[PDB]
Amino acid sequence: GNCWLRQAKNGRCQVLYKTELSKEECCSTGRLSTSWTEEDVNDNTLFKWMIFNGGAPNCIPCKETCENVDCGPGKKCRMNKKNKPRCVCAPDCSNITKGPVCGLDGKTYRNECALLKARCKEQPELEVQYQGRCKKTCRDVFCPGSSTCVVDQTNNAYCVTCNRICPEPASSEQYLCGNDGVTYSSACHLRKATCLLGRSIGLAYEGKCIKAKSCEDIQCTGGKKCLWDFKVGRGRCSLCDELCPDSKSDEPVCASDNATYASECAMKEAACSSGVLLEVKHSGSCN
Amino acid sequence: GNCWLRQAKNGRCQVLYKTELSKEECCSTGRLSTSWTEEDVNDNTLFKWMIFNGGAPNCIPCKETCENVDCGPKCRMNKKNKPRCVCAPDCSNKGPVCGLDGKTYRNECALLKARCKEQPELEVQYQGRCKKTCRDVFCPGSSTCVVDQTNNAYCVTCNRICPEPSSEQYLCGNDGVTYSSACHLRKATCLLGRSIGLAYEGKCIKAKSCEDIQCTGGKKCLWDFKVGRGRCSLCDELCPDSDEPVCASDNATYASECAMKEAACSSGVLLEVKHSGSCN
Amino acid sequence: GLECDGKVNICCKKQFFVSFKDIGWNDWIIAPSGYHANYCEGECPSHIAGTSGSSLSFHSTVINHYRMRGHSPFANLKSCCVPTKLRPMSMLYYDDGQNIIKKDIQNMIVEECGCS
Amino acid sequence: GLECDGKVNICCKKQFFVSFKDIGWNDWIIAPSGYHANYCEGECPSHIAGTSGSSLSFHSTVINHYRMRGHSPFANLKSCCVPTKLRPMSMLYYDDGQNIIKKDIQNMIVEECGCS
Ligand SMILES: [Ir+3]
Ligand SMILES: [Ir+3]
Ligand SMILES: [Ir+3]
Ligand SMILES: [Ir+3]
Repeated sequence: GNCWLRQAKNGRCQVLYKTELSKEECCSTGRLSTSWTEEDVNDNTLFKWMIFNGGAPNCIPCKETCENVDCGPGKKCRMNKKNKPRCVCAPDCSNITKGPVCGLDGKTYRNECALLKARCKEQPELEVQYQGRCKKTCRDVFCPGSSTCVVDQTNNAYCVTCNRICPEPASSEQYLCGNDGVTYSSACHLRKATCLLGRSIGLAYEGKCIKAKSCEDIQCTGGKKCLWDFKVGRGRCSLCDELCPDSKSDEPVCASDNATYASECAMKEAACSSGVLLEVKHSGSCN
Repeated sequence: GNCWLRQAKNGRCQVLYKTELSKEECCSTGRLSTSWTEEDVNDNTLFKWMIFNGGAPNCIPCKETCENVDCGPKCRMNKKNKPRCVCAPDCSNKGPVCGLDGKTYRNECALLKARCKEQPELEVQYQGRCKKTCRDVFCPGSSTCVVDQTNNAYCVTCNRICPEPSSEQYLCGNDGVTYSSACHLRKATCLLGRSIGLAYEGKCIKAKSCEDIQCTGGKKCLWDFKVGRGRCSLCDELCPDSDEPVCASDNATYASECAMKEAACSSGVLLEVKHSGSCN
Repeated sequence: GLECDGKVNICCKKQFFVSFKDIGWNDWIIAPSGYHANYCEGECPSHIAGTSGSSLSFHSTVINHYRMRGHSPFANLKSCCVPTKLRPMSMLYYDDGQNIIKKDIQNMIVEECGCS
Repeated sequence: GLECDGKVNICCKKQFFVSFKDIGWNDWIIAPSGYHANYCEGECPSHIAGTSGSSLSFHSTVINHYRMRGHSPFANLKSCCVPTKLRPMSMLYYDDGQNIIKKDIQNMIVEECGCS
């Protein structure tokens, strides 16, 4: 006959393995969902069977019970609502019981085990980054070990480890100037300062920091244009090629100047065209 | 520079051809989308540029005007002057048509239009508003009007030449007629223009009950008290835990069309569907 | 999102018309009679894999970075030009019971190609 | 739906954990440190593709009928084992202005393999 890999919703056999075989020969391997099919058909039929019958008809599961169903650590066999063996997630809980916790995915888990559970079930990369509710600012976020606090464009804290070893340059072209007016030896150094501070500083322009009065004194590399901030007295090089494609999926913004812009993209057209820096203020519209 | 092949809603260059080129070299082949990047970058930059800028920055589109644009069989200067090759089939050369897709197209040309768009297979099966019964039909030429499960008139051609067959290639129609091959059943189904359906294999047996019918292939038998004949259908599917609940021929509301069959299967009585929703 | 229009030589989509008689489906498929299935063809350079923007791009660049260093598993692995986007199509046909059905079959048409 | 069990030796989903160090990406990628990207490897018979259940099954089958009947285009076509279903993953990296950014990068993880 034919032996199979799994049982689709239909209760059908998909994923064919062997040919001209017997039930038991197939049902020998202790694989949870492996099933057996009875009839020997022309392969074409098998095919049509997947257009028509959405799989292969008359699917005999090789496991109606849970014996020697090996799920692996963390997964156990929980008999069903219809009685089919389904390996559910069962990590080790009492070994690390402790208050709510913060996952590396930004979501808050009731406790650690609730997190581990969630790891096994759908995400292999989840871990606790810091204790307690995941918060927005780095204020009272006690990061563990050597990890440091840091936040992103949308202001989410994350405990992270900062590289503090950077090579001396051996070039004056690797030099960078930051929005903070500081001259950095490498992009390595700049990052190191970004991490240690816990907030984005931003690149102003490549080269040494020169003391500019207006965008006149600034040399932009990379087809970037100069945008100036008269409130802070500094310059910056930016890409100004974005297009701002139509969409009413446009969540307009209120810029540094308090002018409702159609979209962040449109905020930047503006700034670029006018040579004046526009960052985002609030969310919404400018009332 | 770097020659690229696409421009996005973004305005950035995606799809690299080869490096160390000149702008004019690139824009040589008269292709609409092709673009150019002057900066020469080979490293990971190109990669991150994907994540960061969603495409390479500073895309110089090769064609600013339709000037020099072979679409092969149309170029229209569109609104923001972004040359765009549009669909314009030979029309001139009547009747609100019914597309082979079951959709009513306003003009015959309206169709040709849609065809060039995304329906490479589209055609006109029959003229006039797409109907829901074979009642009115003037199937172009040879055709025979036919209808589907939800009733949509289709104009098709039927094979009449089926190789004269074996003792059991035979099949029993739900009309009660013994047919020689699937072909003859098909042939009869097409000619009739409606669905006949296979009852069971072999010759039509005159049965009083399903006990008198040998279903082949795991299938079971269901009695159509409606016609007083037997029918062999599959009875293994599983009605899963999105379900659009129904109303049966037994005048019992069943949760899934599937649940209807579990019952019909366990009762030995054919349950067909009356309406959508709940009985009442 | 690349059409083999000509001689580029890149993993591009090539038009292909599938007739249902050739295949022997001419009988259970009432209509249409055939369709443009298209297929993917082309050589898969690297500059093209991470630069193609296909669903298989990030992944293909990760693996390939391991191949430019020589990890063991990937030496014999070539990044093949295959479909990354497949659109479905409507067909009028006969089911197991020879009934007439108009259903939508998924992933019949190749809409995008990509190295991976 | 074929996760690579242990000598089934078919087109299957293999496991691999990428270390951003190894790739030289420890640099601009802040978190995480690595991930389970996995790869596709195995072989592509004519009886596993159509039965595979993947999004490629149908199309790969049509092409294959042609490959069997020896049609030149396909006579030389391969039928690789590639990812057919990929899922997104979040990343925290430095962009180009060196700003700390958190974004969902799509198709970073190979979820389902198939023939094609
Ligand atoms: Ir905000
Ligand atoms: Ir096309
Ligand atoms: Ir057949
Ligand atoms: Ir895994």
